[PDB]
Amino acid sequence: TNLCPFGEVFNATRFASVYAWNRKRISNCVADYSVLYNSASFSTFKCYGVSPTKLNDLCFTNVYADSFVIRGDEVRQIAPGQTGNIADYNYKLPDDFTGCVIAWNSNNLDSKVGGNYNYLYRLFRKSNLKPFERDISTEIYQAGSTPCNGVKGFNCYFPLQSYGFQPTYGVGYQPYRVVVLSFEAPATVCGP
Amino acid sequence: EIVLTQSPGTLSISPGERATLSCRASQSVSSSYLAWYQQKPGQAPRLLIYGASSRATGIPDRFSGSGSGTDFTLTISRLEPEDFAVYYCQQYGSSPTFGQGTKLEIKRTVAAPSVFIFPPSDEQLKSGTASVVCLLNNFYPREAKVQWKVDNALQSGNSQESVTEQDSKDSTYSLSSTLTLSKADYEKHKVYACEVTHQGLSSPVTKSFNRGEC
Amino acid sequence: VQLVESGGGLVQPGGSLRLSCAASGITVSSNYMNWVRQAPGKGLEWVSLIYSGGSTYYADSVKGRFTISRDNSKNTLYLQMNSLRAEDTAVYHCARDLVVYGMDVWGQGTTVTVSSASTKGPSVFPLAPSTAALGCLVKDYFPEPVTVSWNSGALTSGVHTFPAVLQSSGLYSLSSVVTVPSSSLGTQTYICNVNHKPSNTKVDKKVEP
Ligand SMILES: *[C@@H]1O[C@H](CO)[C@@H](O)[C@H](O)[C@H]1NC(C)=O
Repeated sequence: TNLCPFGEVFNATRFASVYAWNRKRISNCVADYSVLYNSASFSTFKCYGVSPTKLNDLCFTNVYADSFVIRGDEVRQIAPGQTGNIADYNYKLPDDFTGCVIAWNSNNLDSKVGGNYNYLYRLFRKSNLKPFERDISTEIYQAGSTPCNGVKGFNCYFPLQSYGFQPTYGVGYQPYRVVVLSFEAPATVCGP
Repeated sequence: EIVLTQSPGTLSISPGERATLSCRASQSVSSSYLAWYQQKPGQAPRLLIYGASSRATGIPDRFSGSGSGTDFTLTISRLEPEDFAVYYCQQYGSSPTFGQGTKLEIKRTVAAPSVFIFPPSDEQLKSGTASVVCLLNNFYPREAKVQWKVDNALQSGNSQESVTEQDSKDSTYSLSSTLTLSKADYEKHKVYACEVTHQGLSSPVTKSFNRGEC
Repeated sequence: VQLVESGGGLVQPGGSLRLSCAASGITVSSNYMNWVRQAPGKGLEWVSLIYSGGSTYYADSVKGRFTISRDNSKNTLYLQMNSLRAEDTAVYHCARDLVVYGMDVWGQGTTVTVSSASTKGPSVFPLAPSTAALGCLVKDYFPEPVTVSWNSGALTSGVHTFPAVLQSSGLYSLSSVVTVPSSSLGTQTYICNVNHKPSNTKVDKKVEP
């Protein structure tokens, strides 16, 4: 009978960097997904394998709400079957994804004159992430045959890059807050 | 997608002076993905600046970069002879894109071309084609207009041009333009003329010949 | 640290060609790697990119025709080019991309020529004087290059040998000129020596008024 704590996710003051994406497990509660879809405060609300309207009539064992910040031109990568810096090295959705991807412009909260250096992404990785894999490692990347031993230099690079969000950037370089709802024993979360 | 436009297309300066090369992006973008490259004649491109303002390893101190948003700048503070080359800016959005390049050339005083016109040879005529050639020799600056005229009809679409590289001793250019006609068409007209426009000429210079007159 | 491109050559339109880039001092499979090409007298054009993790991307002008790949055990990057077109004629460079740190390592490049033309030696015609100018028109040859000298190398002052132009026939053509004192037209012999090695054609053409 309790409402699902969606407000803690969508209205959080701080969001995580994509490399260190947050996951909120939703359990034992009731959820109005049409209320979310009816806010219309979203530039992206794409549902895969389900209908936003029919979500209010379904039940699931576990709902996950993943949350992070990326740039506008990278929102397209938050979808099944996609490739790119985010999908390959930061946040990967499965090809059979059953859930919803919601995004909104956050230039008013996440950008700063002089640059916000708090939001980062992984630029350097040897291999692709598996679906729902989180890599928070900060080890020096070896681009050559010589081991780096924690020392930056030729062929030895820090793996993370700041987005440096500035308000004067175009929409593609501007910050976007993203919430991925994943719908998965007994059901615990249901709609009305 | 980001489009990079460099300016000016050609920059003409002397050794020891300061060069300012510009790169304009079609949208406001992050400076961390802006790079500048030098390409000397015959050689591969060479990284000069990355992240808009960071000098690459081993690059001399007189190269520096700056800018933000849509406007980026490469500054070469005290030109050396080896710096006269082509420069490209480059942005990485989701993949690399390059500007169209700025040529840095040696500046000198205006020098007007000497102009020569050559009829087709009798030997070439035997084989059914006539090439008429107009030479513009040792001029500066590079901008020059060749207008072919046949019996005073201006010709369009039947000529090709090529230009030498700046001369290492007098810093001039030379230009050759070839008008190509079939022999049958060549024989229908009398006066073949090359009209040349250039800053060093007060009025255009026309060189001509009459077909069949020695 | 170097990248060495191989495999460039002459191909007919519609044909295929595989370029290779052998690396030392970087590991291809650990890097963002690009192919970047430069058509004659034109600027740099990004062609293709492969991520360390295997994702690939292509310029719209080569999409569906080119495939970038690599062999880790040979530390080598490849570009397979199918359905080649005349506009694909260019020098192809491999480069290691650091994204935020630029393309720091570049190969010297390998030249690809796409054309329907068959090998053909040039016709050499005089550009006869009427400071005097004279020259040789070196017409209708394939492939590049030709070499031109004057009086077997004895005359270099005032010589301009122009870049070849590609004609609409697919054959090349160039002019070589020299300016001389008009008083020497009556006293000096001028001979342009044209060499086209692909056809084993050598021509010595005397040019007179
Ligand atoms: C976020 O806050 C707004 C205004 O305080 C509220 O109306 C909205 O319901 C909240 N979002 C969610 C998903 O609860």
